[PDB]
Amino acid sequence: MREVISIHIGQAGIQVGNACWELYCLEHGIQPDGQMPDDAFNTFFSETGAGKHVPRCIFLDLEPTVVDEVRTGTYRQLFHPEQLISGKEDAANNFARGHYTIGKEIVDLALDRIRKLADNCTGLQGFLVFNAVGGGTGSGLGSLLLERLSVDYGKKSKLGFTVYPSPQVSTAVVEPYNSVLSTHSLLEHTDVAVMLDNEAIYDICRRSLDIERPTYTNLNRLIAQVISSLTASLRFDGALNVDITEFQTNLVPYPRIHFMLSSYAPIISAEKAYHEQLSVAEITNAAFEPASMMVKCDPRHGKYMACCLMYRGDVVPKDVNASVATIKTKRTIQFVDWCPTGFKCGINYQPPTVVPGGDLAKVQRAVCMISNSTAIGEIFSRLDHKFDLMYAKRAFVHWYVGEGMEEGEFSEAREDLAALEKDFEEVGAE
Amino acid sequence: MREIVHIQGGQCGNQIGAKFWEVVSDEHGIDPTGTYHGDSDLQLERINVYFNEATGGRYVPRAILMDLEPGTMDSVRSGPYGQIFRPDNFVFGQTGAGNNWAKGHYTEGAELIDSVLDVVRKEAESCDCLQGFQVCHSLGGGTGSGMGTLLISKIREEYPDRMMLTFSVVPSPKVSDTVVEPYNATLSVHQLVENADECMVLDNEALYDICFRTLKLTTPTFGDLNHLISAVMSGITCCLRFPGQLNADLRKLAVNLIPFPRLHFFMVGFTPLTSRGSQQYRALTVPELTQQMWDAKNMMCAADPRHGRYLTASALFRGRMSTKEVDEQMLNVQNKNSSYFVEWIPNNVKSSVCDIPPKGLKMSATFIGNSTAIQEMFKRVSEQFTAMFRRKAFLHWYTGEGMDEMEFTEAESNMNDLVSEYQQYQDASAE
Amino acid sequence: MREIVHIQGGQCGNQIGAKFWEVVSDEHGIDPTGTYHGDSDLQLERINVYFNEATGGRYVPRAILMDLEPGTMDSVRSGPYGQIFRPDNFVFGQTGAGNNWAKGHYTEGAELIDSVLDVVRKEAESCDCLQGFQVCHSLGGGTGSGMGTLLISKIREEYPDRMMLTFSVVPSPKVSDTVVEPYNATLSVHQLVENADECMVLDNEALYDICFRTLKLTTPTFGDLNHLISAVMSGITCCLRFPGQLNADLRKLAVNLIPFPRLHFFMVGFTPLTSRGSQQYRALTVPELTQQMWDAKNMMCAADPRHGRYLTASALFRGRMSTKEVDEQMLNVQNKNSSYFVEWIPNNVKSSVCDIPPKGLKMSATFIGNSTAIQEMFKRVSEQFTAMFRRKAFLHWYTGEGMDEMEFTEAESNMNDLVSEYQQYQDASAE
Amino acid sequence: QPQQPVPLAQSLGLTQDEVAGALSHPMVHELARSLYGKASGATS
Amino acid sequence: NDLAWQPFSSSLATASSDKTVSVWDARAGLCTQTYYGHQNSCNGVSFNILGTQLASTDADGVVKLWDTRMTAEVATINTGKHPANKSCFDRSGQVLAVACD
Ligand SMILES: Nc1nc2c(ncn2[C@@H]2O[C@H](COP(=O)(O)OP(=O)(O)OP(=O)(O)O)[C@@H](O)[C@H]2O)c(=O)[nH]1
Ligand SMILES: Nc1nc2c(ncn2[C@@H]2O[C@H](COP(=O)(O)OP(=O)(O)O)[C@@H](O)[C@H]2O)c(=O)[nH]1
Ligand SMILES: Nc1nc2c(ncn2[C@@H]2O[C@H](COP(=O)(O)OP(=O)(O)O)[C@@H](O)[C@H]2O)c(=O)[nH]1
Repeated sequence: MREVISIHIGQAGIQVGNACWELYCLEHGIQPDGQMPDDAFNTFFSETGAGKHVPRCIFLDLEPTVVDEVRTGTYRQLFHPEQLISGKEDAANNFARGHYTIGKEIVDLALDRIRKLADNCTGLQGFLVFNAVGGGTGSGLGSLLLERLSVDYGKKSKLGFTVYPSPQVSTAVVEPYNSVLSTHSLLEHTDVAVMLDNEAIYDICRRSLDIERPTYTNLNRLIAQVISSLTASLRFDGALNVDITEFQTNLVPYPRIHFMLSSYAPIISAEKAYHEQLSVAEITNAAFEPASMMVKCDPRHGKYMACCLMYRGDVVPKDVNASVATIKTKRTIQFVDWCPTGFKCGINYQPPTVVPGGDLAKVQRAVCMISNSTAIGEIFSRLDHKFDLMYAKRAFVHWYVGEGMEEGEFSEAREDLAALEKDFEEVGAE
Repeated sequence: MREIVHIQGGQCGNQIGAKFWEVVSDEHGIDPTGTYHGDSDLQLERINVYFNEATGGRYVPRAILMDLEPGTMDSVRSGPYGQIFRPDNFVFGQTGAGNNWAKGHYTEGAELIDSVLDVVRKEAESCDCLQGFQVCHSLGGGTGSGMGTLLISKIREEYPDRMMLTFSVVPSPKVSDTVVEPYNATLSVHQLVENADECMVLDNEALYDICFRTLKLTTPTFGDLNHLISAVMSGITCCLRFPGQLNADLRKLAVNLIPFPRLHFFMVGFTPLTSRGSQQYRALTVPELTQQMWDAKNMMCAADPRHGRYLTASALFRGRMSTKEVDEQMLNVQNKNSSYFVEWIPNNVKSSVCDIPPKGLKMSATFIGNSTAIQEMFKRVSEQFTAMFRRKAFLHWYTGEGMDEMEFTEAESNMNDLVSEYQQYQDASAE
Repeated sequence: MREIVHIQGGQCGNQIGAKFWEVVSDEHGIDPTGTYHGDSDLQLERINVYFNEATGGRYVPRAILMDLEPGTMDSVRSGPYGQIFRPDNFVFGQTGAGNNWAKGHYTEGAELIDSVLDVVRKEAESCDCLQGFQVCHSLGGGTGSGMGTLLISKIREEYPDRMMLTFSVVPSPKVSDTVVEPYNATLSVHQLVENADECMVLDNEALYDICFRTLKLTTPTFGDLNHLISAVMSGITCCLRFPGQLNADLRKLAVNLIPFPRLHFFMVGFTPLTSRGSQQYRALTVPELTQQMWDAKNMMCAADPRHGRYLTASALFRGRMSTKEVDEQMLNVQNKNSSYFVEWIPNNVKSSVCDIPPKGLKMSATFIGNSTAIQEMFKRVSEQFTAMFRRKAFLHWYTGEGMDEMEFTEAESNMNDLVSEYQQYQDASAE
Repeated sequence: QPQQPVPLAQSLGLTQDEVAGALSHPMVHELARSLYGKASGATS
Repeated sequence: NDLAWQPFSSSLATASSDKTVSVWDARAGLCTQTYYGHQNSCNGVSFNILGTQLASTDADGVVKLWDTRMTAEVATINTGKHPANKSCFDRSGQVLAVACD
C-alpha cells in the first residue's frame, strides 16, 4: 500500500544498496535466505505465497563485477536474479558511453523490469534512485533512466540520493565533465535530490566514529541509516507521520530548488556511547552542526529555506518542540525571510536498528535532518570552474564526442549550471 | 567476461609474454599443464579474461605468438610455461628479420600477417565480449617492432572500437643493443601514434636501475626484467579479473589518462619492490606504497618525471586498504608536488582499488603516468635518428626492402610533432 | 607523537650514534633484533619518538647514517646493535674525505647529499609530527664536519620551523688528533652559528677528565666517552619519551636557554657519575645531584664555567622527586653563585622533572648550560686557525677542492663576532 | 608478570572448528576491519 | 582539399575530402566548429570579406554557404553535376563566383 521502488545505478548505487538492504532486512527481521520467522515490509519487500520476501529493488549497472558480487555474496537467495541487471561493457567514466551507446538496451530492459515491479504495487509512494554523479554508468545511464521514468510514469515522486564529487579529493579525472552533464540532466527530472559527498562523510567518520581509515562500507552504512530514517515513517507508526509526498510539499518551495543537504545524528561509536546523555536537544544541535552535514558545504554561507527533521526512537513532541524553539532562537542558524516556520518535524516510535558489523552504536534516539538551503549553490560553483578549466582546452572531450555527443551538449550543461547558480543567488537574496 | 587478446611479437616480446603468462598462471593457480591448482573461487571466477577452457579441465592462454625466426619460440616452448599455449597460435616465418623494420613490416611481415590475422580473428570471435588486445614487443628490432606495428594497424582497421594496449620496450638511452634501434624506434613510433590507443614505454636500462637500486640484485638476467614487466602487466588488468572496491577497466584508465588522442604514451611502475634484506625492514602501508610509487627511481621508463609535468596519473592499488587513505594520499601528493602537475586539470589522479592483492604481497600498487617527461626520450631518439639519417648510414638496407626514403622523414615529422605537443601541454597555462 | 630524526655523521658521529641507539634501545627494552622485551608500559608508550614499527613487532631507529668511507658503518653494522637500523638509511660514498672539510662539503659531499636528503625527507614525511632533527658529529673531521654542516643547511632550508639539535665533538684543547682540526672546526662553527638552532659542545679531553676524576677509570676507550655522550643525548629528550611531573620538550629547552639567536652553544653534563668504590657510600639525593652537576669537573665541555657567566641553564631531572626540593636547590645554587650568573636575568635556571629515571639509576639529572665560558674555547680555536692561516699551511688542499680563500676569512670573522657577543654578555651591566 | 606461588583453548570449551575458523568468522572480519580503520587508536 | 583563414582572425577553415569542413583555432590547435552538410569531397572554401559566411564547394556540384556564428547552413545551392572546384565571395558583396568542370 506504501510501496517504494528502489533503483541502484552504478557501482556506488549498488554498494550503498547493499548496506540499505542489509539494514532493511535487519530492521524487518527478514533473514538473508529471503523469508523471516504486519505488512510493515510492504514498502520495501513483496511477499509471495511461500512466505519468502523479495525486495522491490533493481540493481542496474553496465559492469558485471559489482552485480556478480551480490549474486555470489550472502544476499544471493534474497534478490531477484533478473532484477539484478548486468551489462557487458563498462561506461569507462564516459557519460556519452553510458547515455547514448551502451545504455540504450540496458535502460530498455530496466524500464521493462520497472513496469513489472510497479504492476505488483497497489500504491506507489515513489522511486528511490541511488546513483553516483561522476561516473559514466551512474550519471549517463541514470540520467537516461530518470528521463524515461519522467516521460512514462509521470508524476511519481523520484527521490535521487546522488553523490557529487568532493571539493578537493576525488577518484576520477573526467568527473567534473560527467557530473556537469548529469546535473544538467537531473535538474529537470528528479523531484527531490539529496546531495552526498564522500569527503564530508569521511570527515564525519573520522571525527565522530574515530575511524582513521574510513572506507566505502562505512560510508554506505551511514547512507543506509539515513535512508532508513527517511523511510521509517512509511513502515512504522508514530506521532507526526511524514510521507514521501509530504517531503516535496514541506521541503520544495519552487520546482528548480529541490537539492537537499542531509545530516544524521548521533554518530557515535559504542565506546563513546552511554557516555553522554544523548537528549533530543543535543541530537538536534548535532544534526544542525555543519560538520554533521554529509556535503562539504558550510550552511553558514547560505540561509536555510526548509528543514525536515525525522526523529526515530524515544522522542516526545515536547522535546522536539523545545529543541526546534532553541534552534529558531539560535543566531548562527539563519533562515530566509520568506519562510517563517521552515520546519517539518516528524517523529517515529521505531528506534534505529544497529547493523552487527557496523560502527554505529545502539542509540535509542536518532535525527535525520534534510534541509533545503541556498548554501548548496557553492558545490555547483566549485564544479562550474572545475569544468570550464578543462573545457577551455577541450581535454578528454574527444572521448565524449566519440560516443555520439556534441560540444553543444557541454555548452548547454555549463549554461544550465550557471542558470542554477543564478537561481540560488536570487532565492538567497531578498 | 571482458576478454583480452594477448599478442607477443619479436624475441623480447615473446620472452616478456612468456614470463607474463607464467606470472598470471601463478596468480590464478594454473600449472604449466593447464590444470587449476589454486583452491580459491576468485581465481576461477574471472579466468575467462585471459584463458579459455579446453575439452577437459585444461586452461589455455588467449595468446598469439609472432615471429619470423623459429629459434625464439623454440625457446618459448622450452620455457617453464611453454606448454600452455596452443600449438596453432605459434605463427612463425623462416628467415628472421635482420633487425630491419622494413623487412618485418613490408617484405617478410606481409606473408605471415595473413596467419597472424587469421588466428587473431579466430581468438577474438570466440570471445563473448572483447575489451581489446594487448601487444607486448620491443621497439628497436626488426620482427618485433615492424611486424607488430603492422598487426596493430590491421587490428585497428578491423576493430576500431576495441581497446588497443601496447607494451613497447623502447631502446635505452645510454647503452644501446643494436645499431639500427633509432631507425626501428622512429618507424614504430609513427605507427603507434596513429594506431595504438594506449601505450606503455619500457626501458631495459631503467629496469636495470630499478633492479639494482631498489631490489639490490647483483646479477639480474633478462628474466628479472621480464618479471617486473609481467608484474606491471598483470596489475594493469587485475581489476577485470578480480572484485574491486573501486574497480576500473582498461577503457576507464585510458579515458582518465588520455587528454588528447596523440598523448597516449605512458610510463609505468610497480610497488612494492623491496630488497630481500630490507623486506622485514619495510612496513607495508599505503603511504609507503605511494612514496615508492611516485619516486622517479621506481619508474620503468628512462625519462624522469621531475623534468616534465604529470598530465595525468592512474594508480591501481590492490589489497585490504582504505579508500579514504588512498584518496587522501593521492590528493596530498598532488598538493605537495603541485609544481609537477598540470594546472588546467583540477584532479590529475585516477585512483582504483582492487580487493585481491598479488600472492604473497599484502598490498601492491601499479602506477601509469601520462607526463610530458617522455618528450625527452622522444627527443633523444630524434637526436640519434637525425644523426644517422643525415649521412644515410644503414639506410640502404631499408631501401632495398622497397621502402621509400620519404617514409623515414614522415615518421620523424610525426615523432617531432608529438614532442611539440608534449612541450605545448607542459608549458600550457590556465586561462 | 613528536618524532625526532637522528642523523650520524663521520666516524665519531657514527660511533656516538651507535652507542646512543644502544642506550635508547636498552632504556625502551628493545633487544638487538628489535622485538620489545622490556616489560614496562611507559617504555612502549612513547617509543614512536625514535622508533617506527616494522611488519612484525620490530622497532627500528629513525636514524640516518652518513659517511664517505664504508668501513666505519661496516663496523657499525658489526656492532652489538648494528642490525636494528634500517639498511636503506645507511648512506655512504666510496672515498672518504681526507679530514678535509672542503672535500666533505663541496666536492664529494655534493653527490651524496642528494641521497642523504632523500632519506631524510622520507623519514620526516612518515612522521606524524616532527619535533626536529638531532645530528651527532665531530668538528675537526672531513666527512663529519663537512657533510654535517651541509646537511644541516639543507634541513634548515627545507624545514625552517622544525627544531635542530647538534652534538658536535669540538676538537680537544690540548691534545689534537689531526692537524687540520682548526680549519675544519673554524669552517663548521660558522655554519652551525647560522643554521643550528641548538648546539651541544663536547670535548674528548673533557670526557677523559670526567672519566678519570669522577668515574676514576683506568684505560677508558672511546666506547666510554660515547657512552657518556649517549647518556646526555638520552637525558636531554627523556621528557618527550616519559611522563614528567614538569615536562619540557626540546623547543621549551631552547626557548628557555637561548636569550639571543646566535648564543645557542651549550655545555652539558650528566649526573650521577660516580666510581665503583664509593657507589654504596654516595648519598642519592637532589642536593647531591645539584652539587655534582654545577661542578666544573662534571662538564663535558673543556671550558670551565668559573671563568665565564651563566647566561642560562636548564636541568632535566629524572626520578620520583620533590619539585620543591629541586627548585629550592637550584634557587640556592643561584643565590650562592650569583657572581657566576648574569644579572639582567632574574632566574637563570629552567627546571624540568621527569618521572622515569634511567635504568639502573635511582635518580638522574642532565644539565645544559649556556655560559660565556665557551668564549675561551672558541678563542683557542681561533688562536690555532690564525696561526696556520697566517702562513697558509695546508690551505692548498682546501683550495684545490674549489672553495675560495675568502670563506676562511669569513668563517673566522663570524667566529670572532660570536666570541665578542659572548664577552659583551659576560660584562653587560643591568640598567 | 608477577610470580605465582590450563590452556586458554581448553578453557571455555572452544571447539576445533571455532579455533580453525576464528579469523574466518564474519564478525571477526568486521572486528579486524574496525581495528584497521582505527589506526593507532585501535588499542585505545 | 582546401584551406582559408577567417578574415583577420586566428580561425582557419579547412575543407577535406571526408565531406567535412572544419574551422580550427590556429593558436590553440583545436576544432572550434565542424560542418557535415556535404555529401562528397569538399574541394574548396571561401570566406565573406567580413567573415560572416563561408562558401564550401563539393565534388558533386553542391555549394553550401554556412553562417559563422549561427553554425548552420544558410544556403545550399547546386550547380551542374560537374564538380564546383573553388569559389570566391564578392568584395563586400552578395555574390559568390564558383568554378565548375
Ligand atoms: N559514497 C560512496 N561513493 C562511491 C562508492 N563506490 C563508488 N563511489 C563513487 O562512485 C563513482 C563512480 O561510480 P560508478 O560510475 O558506478 O563506477 P562504475 O560502476 O565502474 O561505472 P563507471 O565508472 O561510470 O564506468 C566514484 O567517483 C566514487 O566516488 C561507495 O561505496 N560509496
Ligand atoms: N626486457 C627484455 N628485453 C629483451 C629480451 N630479449 C631481448 N631484449 C631487448 O629487445 C631489444 C630488441 O630485440 P628484439 O625486438 O627481440 O629483436 P627481434 O625479435 O629480431 O625483433 C634488444 O635491444 C634487447 O636488448 C628479454 O628477454 N627481456
Ligand atoms: N668521543 C669519540 N670521539 C671520536 C671517536 N672517533 C673519533 N673521534 C674524534 O673525532 C675527531 C674527528 O674525527 P671524524 O670527524 O670522525 O673523522 P671523519 O669521520 O673521517 O671525518 C677525531 O679527532 C677523533 O679524535 C669516537 O668513537 N668517540
